[PDB]
Amino acid sequence: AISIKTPEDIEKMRVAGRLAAEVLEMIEPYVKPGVSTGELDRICNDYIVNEQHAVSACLGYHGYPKSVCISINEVVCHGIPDDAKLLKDGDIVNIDVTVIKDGFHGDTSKMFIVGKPTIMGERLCRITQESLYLALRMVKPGINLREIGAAIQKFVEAEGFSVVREYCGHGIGRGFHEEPQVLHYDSRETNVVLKPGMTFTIEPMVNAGKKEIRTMKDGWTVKTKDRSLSAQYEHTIVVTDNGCEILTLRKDDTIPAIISHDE
Ligand SMILES: O=C(O)c1ccc(-c2ccc([N+](=O)[O-])cc2Cl)o1
Ligand SMILES: [Mn+2]
Ligand SMILES: [Mn+2]
Ligand code: NA
Repeated sequence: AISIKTPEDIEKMRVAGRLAAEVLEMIEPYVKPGVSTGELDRICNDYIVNEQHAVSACLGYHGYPKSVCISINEVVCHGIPDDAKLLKDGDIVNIDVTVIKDGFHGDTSKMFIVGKPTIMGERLCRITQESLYLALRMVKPGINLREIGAAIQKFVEAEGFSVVREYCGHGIGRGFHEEPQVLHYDSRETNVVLKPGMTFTIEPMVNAGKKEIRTMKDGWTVKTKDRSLSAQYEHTIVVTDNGCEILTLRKDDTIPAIISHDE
């Protein structure tokens, strides 16, 4: 059931969302050529635990081995931090974070371009973040989630990219994943009219090539079937009386934290 968060819970969600975003702001200086994804994960975990006094919702979830998910280039999601995996110039890397604090979850991720960027890499990431932004600008009471999914897809496909169908955004609160499902493409099964108090994520996964994906034998790593690049950005938001409030905004975001549609 889609729950409406109380003002009190929403504040707890702001706290958790801020922490999740700060993990990403903290890790920035470390995302450099030569660094291992394994070390990046250890830095985030130490920060979450020793500094934020929070916990990673990913650790142990369905047996997931690390504190954050780190996906590089062709890897679509659930990449596993590994000490032998080194970042290099041109890489596009997603670091996905979910922390629990005072019982509530903050879920967010962003792409990082390592060293000297590649134009195609920058473009994929830019378009992906823009697809998230256009969706955020649509969130307000009364709108149907299907309209947002359709808009994300239209935009992405127009750029010659594709949207991954296997994964979606989700309601969030005392639980990591709660109703409703937030598809990033058009579907007849989607009929969710938004209302104030609802909290959920928007996190499109976009492939530069075809939408098809495959999972590696490690049981976790998901890559694009055609080995094209894939990018993802995610934000946790709360629907307000006249729009929405992004709970995981970072200083590098270029969209307002509070979006209002009132005159
Ligand atoms: O941002 C998210 O929702 C997210 C990051 C990684 C996951 C996740 C989802 C489902 C499973 N699973 O084993 O079904 C594992 C993870 Cl780490 O979800
Ligand atoms: Mn996430
Ligand atoms: Mn999520
Ligand atoms: Na990727």
